[PDB]
Amino acid sequence: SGFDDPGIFYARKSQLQRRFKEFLRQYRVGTDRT
Amino acid sequence: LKDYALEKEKVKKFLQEFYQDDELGKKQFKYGNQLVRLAHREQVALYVDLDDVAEDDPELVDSICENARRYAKLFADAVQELLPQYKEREVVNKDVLDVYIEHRLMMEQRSMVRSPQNQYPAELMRRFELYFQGPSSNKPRVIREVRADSVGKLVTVRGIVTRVSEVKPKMVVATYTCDQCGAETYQPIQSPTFMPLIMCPSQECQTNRSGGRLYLQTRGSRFIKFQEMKMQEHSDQVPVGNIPRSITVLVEGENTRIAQPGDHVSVTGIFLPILRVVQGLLSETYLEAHRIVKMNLTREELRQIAEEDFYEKLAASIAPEIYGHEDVKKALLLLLVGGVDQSKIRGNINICLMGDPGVAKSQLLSYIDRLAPRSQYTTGGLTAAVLRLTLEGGALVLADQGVCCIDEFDKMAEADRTAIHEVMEQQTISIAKAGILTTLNARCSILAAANPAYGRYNPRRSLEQNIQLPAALLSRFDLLWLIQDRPDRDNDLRLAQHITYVHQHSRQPPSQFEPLDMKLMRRYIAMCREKQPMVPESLADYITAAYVEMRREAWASKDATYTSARTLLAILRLSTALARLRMVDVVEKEDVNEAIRLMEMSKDSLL
Amino acid sequence: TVVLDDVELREAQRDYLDFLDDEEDQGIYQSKVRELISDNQYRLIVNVNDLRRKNEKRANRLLNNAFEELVAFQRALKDFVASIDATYAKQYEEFYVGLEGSFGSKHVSPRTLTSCFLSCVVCVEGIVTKCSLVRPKVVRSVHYCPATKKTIERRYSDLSVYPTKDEENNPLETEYGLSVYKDHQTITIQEMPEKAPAGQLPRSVDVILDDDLVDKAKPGDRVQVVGTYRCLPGTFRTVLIACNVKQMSKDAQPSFSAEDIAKIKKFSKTRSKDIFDQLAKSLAPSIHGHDYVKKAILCLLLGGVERDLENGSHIRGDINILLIGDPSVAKSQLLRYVLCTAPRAIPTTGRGSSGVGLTAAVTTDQETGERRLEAGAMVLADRGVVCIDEFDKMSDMDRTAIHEVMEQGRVTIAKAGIHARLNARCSVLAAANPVYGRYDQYKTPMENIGLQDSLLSRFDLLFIMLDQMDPEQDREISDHVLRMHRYRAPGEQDGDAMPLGSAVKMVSAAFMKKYIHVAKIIKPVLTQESATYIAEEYSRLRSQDSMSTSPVTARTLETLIRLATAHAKARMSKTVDLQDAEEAVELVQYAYFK
Ligand SMILES: Nc1ncnc2c1ncn2[C@@H]1O[C@H](COP(=O)(O)OP(=O)(O)OP(=O)(O)O)[C@@H](O)[C@H]1O
Ligand SMILES: Nc1ncnc2c1ncn2[C@@H]1O[C@H](COP(=O)(O)OP(=O)(O)O)[C@@H](O)[C@H]1O
Ligand SMILES: [Mg+2]
Ligand SMILES: [Mg+2]
Ligand SMILES: [Zn+2]
Repeated sequence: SGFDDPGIFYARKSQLQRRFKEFLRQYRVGTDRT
Repeated sequence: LKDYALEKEKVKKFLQEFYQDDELGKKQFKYGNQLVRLAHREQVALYVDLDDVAEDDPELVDSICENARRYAKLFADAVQELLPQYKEREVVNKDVLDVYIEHRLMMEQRSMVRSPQNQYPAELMRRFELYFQGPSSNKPRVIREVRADSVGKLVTVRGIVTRVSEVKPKMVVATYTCDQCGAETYQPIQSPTFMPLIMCPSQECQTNRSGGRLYLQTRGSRFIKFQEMKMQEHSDQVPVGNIPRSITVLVEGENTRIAQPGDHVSVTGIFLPILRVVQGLLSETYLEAHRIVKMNLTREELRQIAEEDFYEKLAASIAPEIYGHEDVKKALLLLLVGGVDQSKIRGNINICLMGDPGVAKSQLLSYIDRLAPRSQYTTGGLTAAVLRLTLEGGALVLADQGVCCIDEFDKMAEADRTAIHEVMEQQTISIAKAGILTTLNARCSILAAANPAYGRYNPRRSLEQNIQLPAALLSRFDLLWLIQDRPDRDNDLRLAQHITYVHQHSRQPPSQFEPLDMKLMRRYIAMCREKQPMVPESLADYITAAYVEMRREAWASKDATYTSARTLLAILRLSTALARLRMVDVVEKEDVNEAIRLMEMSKDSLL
Repeated sequence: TVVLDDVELREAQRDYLDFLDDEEDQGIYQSKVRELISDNQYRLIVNVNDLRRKNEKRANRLLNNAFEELVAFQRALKDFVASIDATYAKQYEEFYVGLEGSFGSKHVSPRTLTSCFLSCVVCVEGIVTKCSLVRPKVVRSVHYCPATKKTIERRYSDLSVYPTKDEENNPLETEYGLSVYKDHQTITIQEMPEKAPAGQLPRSVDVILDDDLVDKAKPGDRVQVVGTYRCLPGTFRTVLIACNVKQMSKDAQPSFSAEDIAKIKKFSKTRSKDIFDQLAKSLAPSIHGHDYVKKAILCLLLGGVERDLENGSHIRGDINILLIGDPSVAKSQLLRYVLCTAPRAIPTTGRGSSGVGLTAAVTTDQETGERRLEAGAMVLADRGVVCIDEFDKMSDMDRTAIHEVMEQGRVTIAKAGIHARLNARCSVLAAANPVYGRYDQYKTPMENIGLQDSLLSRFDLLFIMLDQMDPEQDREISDHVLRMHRYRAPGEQDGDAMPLGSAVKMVSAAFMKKYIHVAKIIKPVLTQESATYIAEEYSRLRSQDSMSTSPVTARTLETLIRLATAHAKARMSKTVDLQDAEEAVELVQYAYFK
């Protein structure tokens, strides 16, 4: 039947997003004592 | 109007919680067992009887009938949910597809909200397939009656397969890999054709705008076995004033390779449209196949059968408009009932009718064609062919388990003469358009009709002298009747008087026995086919005695009367055929002697 | 911008329901719909004149305004059926109205169907030539959106276009069962070929059929259709939407005038014995001799009587004559006599009509690449006559199809998956000169032409006419030739010829045409006396068959039956006379025994 259209499914910006992601969540401040 | 999620619940209830007391009354969750088999890849297709759903929800069956494509997907997704429950063994990764499916599932599970595009299609979460089996309530629908109103519904039909394409792989879910990102891309397909994808819609490449160009990969994709075929109106349903009408049928999955041309099958499936514009769109239709199955009175009837002249009366009923040719009319009836094929033996009784023009040959064939259950009429296509690449059985193939009336037999093509020679030999047709000797079952009596060259028959000119057909091919026929229009003023006057009555009455002259309706005749035949009468060994002694006696007459006869073992074999067919007419499962001397009488008369026709 | 109430449509819808409310009155329409309910169809037939009787104004409104008025009427019909039975109404999405009765000026022909009738009901009469395949047409497509869990519709009605994505770009999967589809077929009508002036061009009108009206028509059917003539979107193509189709009998009737009937009756009653020969002499007066041929040709026009039997045997009443003879003999002249005289005849050559040929054919349109089953010359001559010239030059496929139509009067076709079976009962008058001229009176006529030994059997008669070089015969012919040549009209001074026209005892050809048209309706039947007599003669021919044309056979017997039937029609004698059988027998003897 030709009367339907099912939907298609599935130094880099995504890599840069990971760098921001790890930075915001994994950045450490203070020291061993603090 | 109704919530598909609610329907999804009902089927899940039904499948998980339907059972049937099987052999020995075994309460067994039939579909539940099948799901377990499917969970371990032990099944592929899941045929479903709607009457099971009717057993607890006839309304659901009705809604399935008024629309079937919807409920197929509902059940398929319903089964998709149930299967992970019923998994109990980690069966071996049969074929790359399952381990590929396992690989994707781990990747998806490695991911949380998600856009609908970043999720696998249902069609790829497969390697099981689902089909319905129509309810016994739904009477089968003639192909003519499948109108535009019934599109979208589930219908059961009967017919004869005129042609079927080879199996080929149909794509279902086209898979692609991006040029420069790890995200995999999918594309379900519904249309018979499509534009393949170019640029990946992957989030990474979409964000990166790298132009990740999709490259198709067959291994990721998922195909399905597929076939294309045409089915023709069964001869019984066709009105006399019309011709059979075709219908395309699409077959896929395990329904593939369950049909051949000339198979009198019954198909249950959805009738749906396809588009390969005025006041709306015009779209060609087809029948998506689900289930294919190759198919196969009053006391006065018994009192009539007991009558001695019963079979003679039936012979008189063969074309009562036709005056004369009574013994020939008896012979035609023998062909209609056919042999037994005891064991194997050629049950079909092929007859050829050579004679001068204007002696009711063509009319007789037309009557026989109208009378027999499976009937074909041709003149000479007749035999199979390979059209374009797809088989296409000719009239000979379509006559299977029936009769093929060939008028104008004298003007056959010599290749076709060879073809029927194969049919009379082994009842199969071989053909090779591309050097591929495809053999096809052709089990069908041949009722040939020829006319001698150069006007009427010359008695002085021998057989195969008034006619230019192979004498060996002629001798293959069980019976061969020579009809001559000798001027006999008395008999000529009789026939004319018969004709003038018909003109002055539009009716046959009244005979001793009135003719029976053709349907009633066919009912007697179908009753006659019920029997397979046997030959006692005592009869063989007398039968063989008669054979050597007539064979001696052939030696005495200066002209070779073609007496042979072939002659004996047909006599067996005639005798047991007469036994079927007698409705007695043992042949008799009367049957044997009468068969000899007709054989002698056919030889006497050569006088 | 959303309509609330239509007072006019309300009244019109009410009035139709009142008209269909035929209970206190004679009950005819209530019985009709009750029969419609029982018969399960969904298209009432209506006599327009009864609607005029109950409401002339509404009937005028219906004829002048079609699309709106019918829609109201269908509404009244659907409610009325719902009144009698709700569930049966609910089975069908809709119901339809069939018009009938006398249409005063709206009853036109394709020639006279001008553009003035646009959006007016029209009752066209004509002949179907082109037919298209049955196709299912979508009208109401139903879609489901799993993203939104939402079901939508889209009607098309009179009105990329197919919706497949939600406005949110969610996928839409169609609902085939919920959606509405209807079979749909297109055909083309033309004016009846007999009543169609040659000067005027063809005026072919398209037709659209839907629902049960789809298959109620084939090519070469004389049909009256009533429908609404509408333009199309774009100088605009125009088509007729059928509201009801009916197949008028191809027999029709010889309307003429009672004066013509009275003159015919007086002429028939004058001399019934000589009327056959008097017509025969006056049949082709320009031609000299060939008297048996003229007698035979008259029988062909008269035609026998078709006998349809209980088993469906369909012994044809048509008669078939083949003329073979040396060139420069009045063969082509004789057929043009038949064309001028025959009530319903179609000329043709060996090649036949362009593309379609003699019999029907399938034709790709090539404007849309669309199949069309197009009627050929043979089918169009159904219950008529066809005059074939250069019949020897007929093509081989036609030499195949001719066997079917000669045997059955019925051309079947399955090409391009187009199953059809067209009525083609037509007496045929073929003509073909001998090959290389100069017929040899030694071999068969087949040996001189090559008719494959079968079509000669099919032809009831076969007449040979050779240019025997008798000086006496030549004097008789040349006397006739110069007598016609020397003739001048009564008003003329032996001066000018006829003007160069810009337009195209002895009885008038038109008078002959009207007379034989009347005679064809007569249905003469056998007499036992003649039946006994002919049986003696046929057996006598079989006795005379001892010497050795084709032999006398059962084909010859029925040929004599038709000839005696034909001569019986000539005198309007409803009982076949021994004279009829007598004249046929001697005529056949001439045909086979010179
Ligand atoms: N024995 C017969 N009894 C009754 N009718 C007959 C008989 N023989 C011939 N006829 C009539 O002859 C008419 C015309 O000849 P017919 O159709 O039988 O030819 P045919 O034998 O089929 O010839 P061919 O094979 O040469 O085409 C038919 O209408 C048929 O009714
Ligand atoms: N018996 C005849 N009487 C009068 N004219 C004749 C006769 N035979 C032939 N003709 C003449 O023959 C001409 C027509 O010949 P035509 O029928 O076209 O030849 P063919 O049919 O053999 O091709 C006419 O002009 C006509 O005058
Ligand atoms: Mg025949
Ligand atoms: Mg000519
Ligand atoms: Zn990418």
